[PDB]
Amino acid sequence: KLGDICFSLRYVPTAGKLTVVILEAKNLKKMDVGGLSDPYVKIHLMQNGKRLKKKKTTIKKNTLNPYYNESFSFEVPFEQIQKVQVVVTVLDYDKIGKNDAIGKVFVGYNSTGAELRHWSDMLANPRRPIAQWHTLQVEEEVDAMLAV
Ligand SMILES: [Ca+2]
Ligand SMILES: [Ca+2]
Repeated sequence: KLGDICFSLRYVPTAGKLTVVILEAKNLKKMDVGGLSDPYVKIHLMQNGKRLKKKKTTIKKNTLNPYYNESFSFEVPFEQIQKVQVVVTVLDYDKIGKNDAIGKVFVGYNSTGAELRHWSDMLANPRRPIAQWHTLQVEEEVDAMLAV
């Protein structure tokens, strides 16, 4: 498995500002042989399949069920909040070597089910934040979904 990461959402149309708040990851896969992991979360703002912004949170050295509660801000127009998708990706850090991909979640157009409901709930609450548990899925499949 990959695990599950909880993150919040908060759109402000009055100003046209998108907000993504990282909360915590759990059941994260072990990337270190017989050891722990160093998973962190990242956020990417894509336009119906077009990379626009890239963000990353702190790194929880040696762990698999760490907390974050980080607040990120984006600049998405009230007319784009529906055409954009916030992708929450969790990657494992490895000092020198490259960072392994634990998994990644996505919310927005291409999204569906609990993911689409969250993004929609966000727009429904253009003032109050929306937190929910997002189960990290295979990044490759995730990228395949965004691809039309
Ligand atoms: Ca590793
Ligand atoms: Ca590691």
